[PDB]
Amino acid sequence: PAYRILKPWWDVFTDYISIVMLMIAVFGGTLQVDQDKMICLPCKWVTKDSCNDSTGPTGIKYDLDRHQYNYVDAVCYENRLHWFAKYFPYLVLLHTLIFLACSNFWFKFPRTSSKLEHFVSILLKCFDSPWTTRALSEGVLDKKEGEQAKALFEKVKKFRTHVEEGDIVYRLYMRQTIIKVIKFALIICYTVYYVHNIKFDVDCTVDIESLTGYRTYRCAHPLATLFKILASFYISLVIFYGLICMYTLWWMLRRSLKKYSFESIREESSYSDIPDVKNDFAFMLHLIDQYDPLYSKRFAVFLSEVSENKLRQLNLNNEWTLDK
Amino acid sequence: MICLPCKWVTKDSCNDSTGPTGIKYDLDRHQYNYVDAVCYENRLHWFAKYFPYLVLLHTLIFLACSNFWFKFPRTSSKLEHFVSILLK
Amino acid sequence: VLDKKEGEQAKALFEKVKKFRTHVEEGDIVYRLYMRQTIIKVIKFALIICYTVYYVHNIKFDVDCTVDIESLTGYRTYRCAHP
Amino acid sequence: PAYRILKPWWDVFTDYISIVMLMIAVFGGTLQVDQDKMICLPCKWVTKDSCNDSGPTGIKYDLDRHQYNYVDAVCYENRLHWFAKYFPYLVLLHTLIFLACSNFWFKFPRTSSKLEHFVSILLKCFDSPWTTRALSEGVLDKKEGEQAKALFEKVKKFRTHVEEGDIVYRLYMRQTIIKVIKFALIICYTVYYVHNIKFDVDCTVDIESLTGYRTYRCAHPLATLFKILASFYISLVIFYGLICMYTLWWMLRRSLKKYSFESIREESSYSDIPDVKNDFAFMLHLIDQYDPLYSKRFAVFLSEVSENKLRQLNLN
Amino acid sequence: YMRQTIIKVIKFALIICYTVYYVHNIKFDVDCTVDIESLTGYRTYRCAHP
Amino acid sequence: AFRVLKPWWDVFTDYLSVAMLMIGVFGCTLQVMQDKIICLPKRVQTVEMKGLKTDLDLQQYSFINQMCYERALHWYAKYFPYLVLIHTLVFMLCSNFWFKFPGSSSKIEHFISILGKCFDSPWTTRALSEVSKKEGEQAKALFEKVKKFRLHVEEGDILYAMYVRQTVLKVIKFLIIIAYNSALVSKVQFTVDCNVDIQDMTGYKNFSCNHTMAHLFSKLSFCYLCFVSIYGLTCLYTLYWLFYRSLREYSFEYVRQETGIDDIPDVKNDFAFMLHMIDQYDPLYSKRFAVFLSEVSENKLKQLNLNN
Repeated sequence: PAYRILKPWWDVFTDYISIVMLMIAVFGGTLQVDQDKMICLPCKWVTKDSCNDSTGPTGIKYDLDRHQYNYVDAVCYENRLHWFAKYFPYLVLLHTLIFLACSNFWFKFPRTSSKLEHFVSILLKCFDSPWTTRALSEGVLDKKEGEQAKALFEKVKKFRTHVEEGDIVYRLYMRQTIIKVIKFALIICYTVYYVHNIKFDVDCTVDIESLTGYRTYRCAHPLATLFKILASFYISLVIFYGLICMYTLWWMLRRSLKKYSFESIREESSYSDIPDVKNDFAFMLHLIDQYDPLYSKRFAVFLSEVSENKLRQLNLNNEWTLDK
Repeated sequence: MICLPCKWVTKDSCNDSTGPTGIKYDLDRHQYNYVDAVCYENRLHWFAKYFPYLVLLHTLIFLACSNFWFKFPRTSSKLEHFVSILLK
Repeated sequence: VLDKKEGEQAKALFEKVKKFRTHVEEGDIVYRLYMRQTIIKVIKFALIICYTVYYVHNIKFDVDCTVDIESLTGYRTYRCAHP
Repeated sequence: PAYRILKPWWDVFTDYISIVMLMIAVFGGTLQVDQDKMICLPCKWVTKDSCNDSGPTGIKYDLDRHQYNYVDAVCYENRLHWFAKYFPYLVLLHTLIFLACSNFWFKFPRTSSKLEHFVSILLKCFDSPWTTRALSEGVLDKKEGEQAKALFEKVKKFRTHVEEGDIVYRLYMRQTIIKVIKFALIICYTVYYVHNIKFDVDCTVDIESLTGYRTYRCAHPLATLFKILASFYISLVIFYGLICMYTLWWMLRRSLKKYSFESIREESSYSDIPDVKNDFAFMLHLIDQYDPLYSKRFAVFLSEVSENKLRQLNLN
Repeated sequence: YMRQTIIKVIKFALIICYTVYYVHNIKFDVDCTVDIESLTGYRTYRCAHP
Repeated sequence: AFRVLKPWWDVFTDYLSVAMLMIGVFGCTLQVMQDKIICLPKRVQTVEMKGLKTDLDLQQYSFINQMCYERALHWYAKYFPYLVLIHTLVFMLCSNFWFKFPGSSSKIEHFISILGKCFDSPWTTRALSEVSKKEGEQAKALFEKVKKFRLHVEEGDILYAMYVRQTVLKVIKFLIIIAYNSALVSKVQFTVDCNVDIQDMTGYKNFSCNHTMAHLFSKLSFCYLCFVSIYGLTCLYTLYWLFYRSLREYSFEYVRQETGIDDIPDVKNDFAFMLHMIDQYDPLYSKRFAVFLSEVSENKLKQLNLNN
């Protein structure tokens, strides 16, 4: 809601990619819970535990009950079907949960959440303040408007001392991005290595000859091709997520986000006493610039003490009236 | 995919050839299920299997194209600012 | 006539409109994005129509399958109904 | 919401009974859709095309699963009573008719507009500080005085506008009559046909050409569960009908088209409040059946003496 | 409020009494003697309620 | 504003509880429909292999499945999701043990209102600038409110006791959960042997059965065990932070190291504990609220008001 200003394009992209990946997880999970079977048929003639594959055609009579077939299906599904095909939706869901937790950790960690909410509030109510418009445009001001303007000035003054000293938000965002990129690397290694094990035709040799009469059964996993295309789509989405996360990492590495220069603002505007901000304040100002630079353009008005002197003069011209 | 064997095969083709009596195929239910699974996997066309998923993917692509205007932060901020100013 | 408050807010809205025009009239990122979305939608429509019209005839009821499972079933060719 | 004021205890009781019957209708419909079948076994011994039924070994019928399914479907469609099959759909239809009768008062634009106007200025008269000033029996604000005068004029205009026609009272009476006749028909036909929901059903459907047997004996799985649901619906309909007869007796007890303000004019200072008639009288009877405080706070606007006190106090 | 509390207490008492009385009848192995020998061929069956 | 009083361990345990709820719901919906056993009788009646004929109907097979699901399957493998649900509901209900009792809730609301009001008060910034009108009257009113809060909270210590009881309850429940889950996690297995006596019906006595959802239940049990272990490490850290530092005493000497005012009294018991809570949220509120406590600050404010 109010944090949409603090989410750049990469965060929005990753959030929507995570939503689609979670949809894939839910769909695959429902399919694997309901219809994930393994139709197994015994091999009639075997040579050293391997099927030999040796007047109209007549069906092969296996002399097996329905329950013996179900037992064979259960044994070969448990034993011979690869673990990736069985636990692909659950692993996907776990990875999506990890990605979503990493993306939204700094929105839930109280130490960074307090600073983030304070920043969002004192930048938005800064943004809609009329003093910003009147200052950037450069006699009489409303009493409520003047009191509010000085109140936000003092609030920005204390917020600067409260945030500039620490770098907890910047370090947390660094750690979240690094964890996300290494998670993407691990996923795109293991999923790509084990995606070839989702096959339709699986041979099972489970040694239940004392309960069924056959040793080797040529099973068939029905949701193998569908799971294969779901895995390919998941790999594509993880590739996109990883490319976006590497772009975020490169963005955070090239430019020192623990410093922020208002040189562009102080040259276009008359106010040239806006100081260079550093640490976490610089980091969220960079994030706001990634969202919309004009928010920080208006926010730099309250950072200059020349604006403070002008506001104090105007308020004094109002507090002390000719009548009193 | 309800699959029944062609008892009269003529060079990989169904020949399609005293009360009537049903043809005994001597197939178990599980053999029938295996035949269904294999002929659904290998011989059913990919369109008949993945038409709704392709339609869903195309609809999601269309929705993404429609709403990427409002989801991209620069253009979203510009449109929000324009809407606020024009409403005011 | 006009009140002091109405005049003040109208002047403030005038400056807001001027600043919004200065910040927006510089580029055409919104117009370019809307163009690009329209072209992508038209191209997607063309591709969808071509492939769907070409492959819609393959959704048939009676399908003859020849999968070579003679060692497991005993028959080679089967006729299937896709309900 | 805004319409809860014009809903007396009978109305809210009928609404809760209605949603309860809607719930049991949905449950019965889901049951009919999913688990409503009937297991039919052929009678191996027959007598004049009837079920004779005269280490034990199970009887061999030489019937496939599909012949059993065909026998089930044919006997279910033919020799199962229509009540035992379409009871939940009938309950759903009756509940929908009852809810439509209850809510058509709120949906018809003329009556809905009249109800909205009444509720709106009743809320405004509640918010009027001169209501408190009159009920207590000093200094008047200009805005407060203008609002009070406008509310007085609005009350007079609306009283003139609605006291001519009683379409709302007539619609409410028609809804009550339709509901009580519906309840009578529902209870009659449901009491008549509830005994036809049986467990053991002997079906003679003449499918000997296909199955080979003539008569079959069927067990309806959801027979006694449907019977319990039917008895529950009968109890709910009886309660709804008793409430509806009480509401009709409330109509016929006294003329709701004639409200007398005698008690309020005796208790309050203003004793010149006229005896209003027709739709205004019915609308005031409804809020009296919800809360007499609404009439107490609103009767001060009707009286001309309070207007006489209004013009004197406004002048001061 | 007094009437509602009284009705709730009485309903609790009745619920506890009947439920404690009849909770032992929910068993797994039940023997049924339904006399469908004309249709099935057996009279007594032992069942199992999932 | 209740989220301010929640440190990282409290929200971490809450999100762990939501994860446990998801695991329990998933296990329950698996056990409702997917949970079934498949049983085959033992010693039943280029090599051409032939299947063994058990001579059993489908109904006899279902009967065997039920007898072996009831009398052979371990109770843990059947009632693990419900145990998870019950235990995590008890965890969730006890997660806000120190938040729900009305006296403690009133103390929480009073303290957070006071701390926020002096946070918004510019007299804090004025006094910090001094050391290193209307708003003066508001500051004096807030100061006498702070003194009333001192007379209303500091003498009691019920909040600390409730927190320590909640933490001890969480730790002992986590010990119980780890103990029984680790003891019974070996019972969830795929192949089971069922020796029910239904020979008079089916003809066989010894059966070999497969719990189809046993691998999935084992993975769910291990995931729940991992979540329980993480929850218990969080609660053990909470207890360690509770005990290794005496939280009945809050010292303002760290403020004294850079702030010249030394008349600041050290608060105890409930005040000390919940100021430690606000320090765990962020120490800035505590080191800023220090200036509102001492009395010489009130005397200086009174003198400033008199001079003005």
